[PDB]
Amino acid sequence: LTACPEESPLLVGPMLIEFNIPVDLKLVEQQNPKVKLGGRYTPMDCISPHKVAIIIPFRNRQEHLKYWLYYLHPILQRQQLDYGIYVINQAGESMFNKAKLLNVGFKEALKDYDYNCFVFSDVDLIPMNDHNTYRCFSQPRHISVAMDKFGFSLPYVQYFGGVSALSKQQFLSINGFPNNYWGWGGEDDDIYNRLAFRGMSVSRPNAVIGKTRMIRHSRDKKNEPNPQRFDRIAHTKETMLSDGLNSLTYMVLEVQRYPLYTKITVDIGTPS
Amino acid sequence: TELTKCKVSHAIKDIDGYQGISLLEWACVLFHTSGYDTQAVVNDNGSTEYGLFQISDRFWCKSSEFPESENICGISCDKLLDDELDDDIACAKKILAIKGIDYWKAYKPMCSEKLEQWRCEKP
Ligand SMILES: O=c1ccn([C@@H]2O[C@H](COP(=O)(O)OP(=O)(O)O[C@H]3O[C@H](CO)[C@H](O)[C@H](O)[C@H]3O)[C@@H](O)[C@H]2O)c(=O)[nH]1
Ligand SMILES: O=c1ccn([C@@H]2O[C@H](COP(=O)(O)OP(=O)(O)O)[C@@H](O)[C@H]2O)c(=O)[nH]1
Ligand SMILES: [Ca+2]
Ligand SMILES: [Mn+2]
Repeated sequence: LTACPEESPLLVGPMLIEFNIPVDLKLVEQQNPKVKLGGRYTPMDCISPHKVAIIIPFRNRQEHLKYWLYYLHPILQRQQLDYGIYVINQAGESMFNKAKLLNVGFKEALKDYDYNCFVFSDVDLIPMNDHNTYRCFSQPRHISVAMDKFGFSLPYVQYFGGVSALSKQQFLSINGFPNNYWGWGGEDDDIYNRLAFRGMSVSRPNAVIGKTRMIRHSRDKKNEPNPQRFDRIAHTKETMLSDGLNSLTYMVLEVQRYPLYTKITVDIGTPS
Repeated sequence: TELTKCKVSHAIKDIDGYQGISLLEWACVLFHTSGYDTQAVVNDNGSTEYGLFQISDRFWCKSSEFPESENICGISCDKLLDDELDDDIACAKKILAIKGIDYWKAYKPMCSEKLEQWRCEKP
């Protein structure tokens, strides 16, 4: 077989995204017969050059995950991606650390397959247009550019939160993500700062193509706004060399392969 | 209530240029500080910060948790959780005059460049 076309012919464009009707993962599996154990899918039709590991930071968000899988599996297949879904579940009940879990996902996904692209996605964000491709570009990609909670517009030009995608090389280039941001906020700005220091710019689809919905939700206990975030973001240039992939330590407590995803439960320690 | 950049900019027009901080800089600072949420309430190591400006009960407003606060602004912190910004602004100006812009930690890292995106063109 030959290479998949540059743009998939299966795309439908805008989609109605709602979280009213209950989701039954059993149904989801049925509706997605081509997805293999561990939430892996490869085009049988053509050869995709996009080997994508989709990494979701996670803790106590199963209901959101259901909706995420219900909507994304069909979308990702239509995008003709060779992908795998990884939910990185933080064990314990100490402060949440989104970015550290994403680093864990990078390392763990690499043990399964020769991935060349990593999509990092909050568990509650669903794209509204399938032309917003969940893959890597020549520069780091910010995907969730127009969220409904922000009135469908980028909150600030340096915003890199929500859903982003870095090639294996781009991620390695910045020594991955910081492991030192505990609690909510700032870690995405630190990451933006790292990409900028390595001379990269942020690639983004336009606001129409990038429309995204976030399942409405209250704030999680143990992920309160981080008081040190603004001070940390100011020092990214110096700390990125010592805090990242090269300094990541964690313990794997469980690896679960379900038909729709791989869920890795890990102990990533506590604020130090 | 989560306000818009322009709703905020118009409400705080008064503050423009005060102590040398422009409206463009304030629009940026307030977005990162409270997400323009007039009801924002956040803890910061033993104290609590309120509203659009995240004014703290440590020295600036009086909360029930810390009645003995210096309460420099001379106001109940609950007055900082509504949609009437005149008192919030008056308090912020006292912080700016006394402590200065450094009070707002987001200013330096997030609002030192690319200030043009923060402009409100609504007449
Ligand atoms: O208890 C928790 C806390 C967080 N998360 C994961 O962390 C993501 C982000 O947390 P929130 O949804 O509560 O955060 P925000 O909705 O306020 O989202 C934004 O702010 C975060 C700030 O830390 C990130 O930058 C995130 O990428 C960006 O979309 C979640 O979606 C989810 O994937 C969990 O699974 N469980
Ligand atoms: O691809 C999948 C993933 C999950 N599940 C179902 O979802 C449940 C819950 O998984 P979770 O990790 O949230 O619960 P745990 O198994 O750890 O109790 C499973 O037990 C299954 O019944 C499923 O049917 N297909
Ligand atoms: Ca008020
Ligand atoms: Mn969210």
